[PDB]
Amino acid sequence: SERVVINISGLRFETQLKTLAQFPETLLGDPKKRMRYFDPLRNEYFFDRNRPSFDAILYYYQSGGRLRRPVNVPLDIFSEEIRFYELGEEAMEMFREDEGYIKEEERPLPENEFQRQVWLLF
Amino acid sequence: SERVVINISGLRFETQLKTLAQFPETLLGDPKKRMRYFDPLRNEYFFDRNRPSFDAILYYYQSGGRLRRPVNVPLDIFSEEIRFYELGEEAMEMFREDEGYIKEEERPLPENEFQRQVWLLF
Amino acid sequence: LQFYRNLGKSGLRVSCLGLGTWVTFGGQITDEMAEHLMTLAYDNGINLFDTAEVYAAGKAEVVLGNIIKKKGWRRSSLVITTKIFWGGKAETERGLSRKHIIEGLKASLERLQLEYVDVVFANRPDPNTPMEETVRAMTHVINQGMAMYWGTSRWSSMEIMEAYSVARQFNLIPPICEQAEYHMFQREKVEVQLPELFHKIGVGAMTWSPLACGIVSGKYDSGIPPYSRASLKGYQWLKDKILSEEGRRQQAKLKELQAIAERLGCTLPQLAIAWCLRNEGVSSVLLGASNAEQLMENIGAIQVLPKLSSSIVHEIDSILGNKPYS
Amino acid sequence: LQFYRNLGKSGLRVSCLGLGTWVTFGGQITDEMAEHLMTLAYDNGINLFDTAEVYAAGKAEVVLGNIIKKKGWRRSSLVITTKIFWGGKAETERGLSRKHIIEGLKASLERLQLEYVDVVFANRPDPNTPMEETVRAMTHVINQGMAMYWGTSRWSSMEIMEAYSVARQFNLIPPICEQAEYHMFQREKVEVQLPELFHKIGVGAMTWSPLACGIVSGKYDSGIPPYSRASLKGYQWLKDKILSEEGRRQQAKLKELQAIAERLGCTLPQLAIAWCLRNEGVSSVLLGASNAEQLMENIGAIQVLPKLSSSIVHEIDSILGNKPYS
Ligand SMILES: NC(=O)c1ccc[n+]([C@@H]2O[C@H](COP(=O)([O-])OP(=O)(O)OC[C@H]3O[C@@H](n4cnc5c(N)ncnc54)[C@H](OP(=O)(O)O)[C@@H]3O)[C@@H](O)[C@H]2O)c1
Ligand SMILES: NC(=O)c1ccc[n+]([C@@H]2O[C@H](COP(=O)([O-])OP(=O)(O)OC[C@H]3O[C@@H](n4cnc5c(N)ncnc54)[C@H](OP(=O)(O)O)[C@@H]3O)[C@@H](O)[C@H]2O)c1
Repeated sequence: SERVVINISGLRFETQLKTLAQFPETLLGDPKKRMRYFDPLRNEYFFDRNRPSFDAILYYYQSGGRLRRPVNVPLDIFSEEIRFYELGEEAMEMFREDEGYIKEEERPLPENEFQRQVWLLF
Repeated sequence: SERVVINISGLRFETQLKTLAQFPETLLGDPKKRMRYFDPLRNEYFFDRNRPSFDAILYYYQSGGRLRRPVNVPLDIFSEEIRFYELGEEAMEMFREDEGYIKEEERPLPENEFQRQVWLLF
Repeated sequence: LQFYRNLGKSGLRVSCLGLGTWVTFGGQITDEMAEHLMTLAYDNGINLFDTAEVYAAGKAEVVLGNIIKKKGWRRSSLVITTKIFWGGKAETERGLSRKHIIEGLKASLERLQLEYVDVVFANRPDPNTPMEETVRAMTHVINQGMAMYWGTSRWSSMEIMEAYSVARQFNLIPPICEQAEYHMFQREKVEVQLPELFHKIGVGAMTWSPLACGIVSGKYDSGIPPYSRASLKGYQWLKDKILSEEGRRQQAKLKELQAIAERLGCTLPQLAIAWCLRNEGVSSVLLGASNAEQLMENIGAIQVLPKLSSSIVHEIDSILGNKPYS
Repeated sequence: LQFYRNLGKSGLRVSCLGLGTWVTFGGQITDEMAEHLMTLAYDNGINLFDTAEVYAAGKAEVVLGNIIKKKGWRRSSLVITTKIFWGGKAETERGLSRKHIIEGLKASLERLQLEYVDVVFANRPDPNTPMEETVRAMTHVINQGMAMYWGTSRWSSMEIMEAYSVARQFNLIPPICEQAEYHMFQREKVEVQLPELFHKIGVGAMTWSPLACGIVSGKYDSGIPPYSRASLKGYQWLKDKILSEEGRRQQAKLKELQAIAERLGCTLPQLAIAWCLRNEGVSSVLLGASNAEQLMENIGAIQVLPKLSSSIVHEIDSILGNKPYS
C-alpha cells in the first residue's frame, strides 16, 4: 500500500499506489510516464498545472471510474487536463455524454466521384 | 527549472521560474518587483492577500494568457488583485470584455469654445 | 569505457571493478596472498574493497585492516565497505536494530583498525525491525563519522523504496546503493527491478558473485577440480549445485558462450564480468579471487566491455535463454 | 569607510581587506617573509587569511599554521578560511562528495594545526555530486565543530541558489559567501549576478585577484620584470596573457587609469583594490603579496575608497569600456 504524493502547483494530494495502478495506461498509472515528474528531493510528483481540476482527476481513480467535472471549472480547461493525464478517449467520450454532447455522426460525400459532386449543391 | 514558492495568506502555491518569467513586466515576473516579498527564512514569497483569487492569477501564467475570474470571487475584489499583481492594462481590458463590459467611448465637448457650450444644453 | 563510476548518483567514485573478501581472506587463502591480491588490485586502480562482519567470523576484516595498515596507503584513496547483520550467536547480536548496527559497525571498525568505512551495508533485510529504526541507525553512524554512506543488500525494491521514503519523512539519509547478486544465471532483480530505482531515487547497484562463485569461469566443465571453491570443506551446497541437473545445463551453455568469448578475443571469466558491467545501472562489480592469476585475468574484462554490441548481447541472451521479462 | 564588514549577512565580521596565500606561502616567498607579511597584516587590523589544500600541495597551510602557532595570536581574533576540491591524485581525493569534504578539511586542519577554520569553501562546483550531499557534508563539518560557516567558490548564482534551497528543504545550513574573481578586467559575475543573491539570500562576496595577479599593478607596462609572478616557473599562462593582444590593450588602458590615480593622489594598485570595494555586495578583497612593500602599499587602498565618487567611477568605466550590462 505504498503511498504516493502528487503536488499540483503547491496543492498536495496523496493516494495509494494501487489506486493509480488501477488504470495502467494513464499518465499517473504508468511508472514510465510519471517518472518525468518525480522529485527525489521531496518524494513527490510535481505538476505545474491547474489546481481546481485535479480533485476530480484523482477521484476518477479512487471511485474506479467516475469522471465528473468540478462545477467551478470551465469545460475547456478541464478537458485539456483530462487529455494531459491521458485518461483515454473512452472515458473522455463517456465524459462528454454526461457533460451533454454525444452524436457527431453522418457519412460524407457520395464517393461516386460525380455522384458525390451533385450531392453537394443539393 | 528552478521552483518558486508563493504563499498567499497561508495558502501555498508552487510553479517554475520560467512560468512566471513568461510575463517579464508583471510583479511576480520581475525579480526586482517581487524581491520585496521574499522570505529568506522559508524560501518563499509571501503576500498578505485574498486567497480565492490567486488560483486564477497563477493559472494566467501557466496557461500563457487565460485570465478567468473564479466564479466564487466578487468582480471588484478580483480586479483589485489583477492590478496589484500588475498583469497590465492589456490583459485587464481583455478581462473586462469577457466579464461583459467593453465600450466606454464617445468624444467630448465640441472644443470650439462657444460651439462646445451650446452642444451642452442641447 | 569509464574506469571510474559514481556509485548510483552519489558523489562517491568507485572503480567499475572491486575486490571482495568472502571465503578467501582469513579463510581459504593465506594472509600473504591476500596482501598480494590487494596490492595488485590497488596498483591497478581498483579502490573498492568489500568485507563483512560475518566473513570468517571477523577474520576477513582483520586481514584487510592489517594490509591497509602495513601498506600505508592513504585512507582517502580507498573505498572500504562492510556489511552488517550476523555478528554473533546471542539473540541481540544479529539484525538491523539500532543496537546491532552500532555495536556491529563499531566492532567491525575495531577489527579493521579504521575510524570509518566509506559505505556500511545492511547485509540483508530485517522483517523484525521497523524501517524507521534502521534508517535512523544508519543515519546515526554516518553523523558519528563511523561511515560516509549506507546501502542495502538482498533487499527488494519495495524495501529499498521504503527506506528512501522513511528517510525523506524524517529528514534522514537515504541509502545510495544495493548490493545484489548478479551473473548470467541470476538476472531478474538487477535487470528488471533495480533500474527504476536508479533513475527514480539514484540508488545504484554494486553486484556480487559475477562468476557465480566460479561456476561461470568454466573450471567445472568436467567435474570438481582440486582446491576449487566447490571442493572446500563447508561448501557442499556449491558442489551440489554444480553436479545437479540445472548444473549440467549451465556447464553445457558455458561451452556455447566459449565461442562468443573467442570471437571477442577474451577468456570466459573476462566475458562474464564485462557482461555484468554492460548496464549503466551497475556501478561496480565485486570480484572474488583465490590467487593472483585469477585477479590479473579478470581485470581484463574491462577491455571486453567496449565490444559488447547489441548483436553480441542478443546472441548471449539466445544461448542463456533466461532473459527476464520487463 | 567602515574597516570591518559583515561577510554577507552573517554575524562574521571581516576586515575589508584580507591576505591570501596562493603562489606565495610555501612557494614563491620564504617562511620568514610569510611571517613578516602576516604580522604586518595582523598588526594593521586585517583578521582575514585565506588558503587552500591545493596551494603548494598543502604547504601553504603548513606555513600559515606555523605562523599562527609561533605568534601565539588568540584564535578568536582570527578568521581563517580554507578551500576544498583538489586534494590528491587518487580518484576519491577530489570533488565535493561527503568523503572528500570531510577528509579534505580534516587534513587541512591537521596541516594548519587548528581545531577549525572559520569558513570552509568548496573551491569550485562539482557537476558530479548531488547538491544535497554537498550541503549535508558542509553542514556536518560545521556541526562537528570543524568549521563555523561554509561558502562557495566559482559557482554560478544558479548553483549558489540551489545550495540555499536544498538547505531550506532539509533544514541544513546555507552558504554565507561566494569567493569570486574580481578586478577591472573581470566584472560580470560580481557586478551583475551576485548582487541579487546578496539582497535576496544574504550571500556576500569575498573577491580574489584584485590586481589580476599583478597585471593591474602596472609593473608589466613594458615587459616581464625579473622575479615577478609572470616570470616564475609554472606561470607561463600568465606571461602569455600579458604579452598577448588583449594583454597590450590592458596595459594601454592601465596607462590611462594612471591619470585617475594621480588625480586621486594614490598609486595604481591602491586604486584597483579600492575600486573592488566600492560595491556594498563585496564584503572583503583578498590580497596577494610577494613582499612587505607591496602589502604596505596596498593596504593604503582604504584611504582611496572615500574618493571614489560617481563621476570618477563613470570615468573609470569609460576607460575600461567593459562595464557589464544589467
Ligand atoms: N550478500 C552480499 O552482499 C554478498 C554475498 C556474497 C559475496 N559478496 C561479495 O562478492 C564477492 C564474492 O564474489 P564471489 O567470490 O562469490 O564470485 P566470483 O564470482 O566473485 O568468485 C570468485 C572465486 O571463484 C574462482 N575464480 C575467479 N576467477 C577465476 C578465474 N579467472 N579462473 C578460475 N577460477 C576463478 C576463484 O578461485 P576458486 O574457485 O578456487 O575459489 C575465486 O575464489 C565477495 O568478495 C563479497 O564481498 C557479497
Ligand atoms: N578560486 C579561488 O577561490 C581563488 C583563486 C585564486 C586566488 N584566490 C585568493 O586570492 C589571493 C590571490 O590574489 P592574487 O595574488 O591572485 O592577485 P593579487 O591581485 O592578489 O596578486 C598579488 C601578486 O601580484 C604582485 N603585486 C601585488 N601588489 C603589488 C604592488 N603594489 N606592486 C607590485 N606588484 C604587486 C605581487 O608580487 P609578484 O608580482 O612578484 O607575484 C603579488 O604576489 C590568494 O591569496 C587566494 O587566497 C582565491
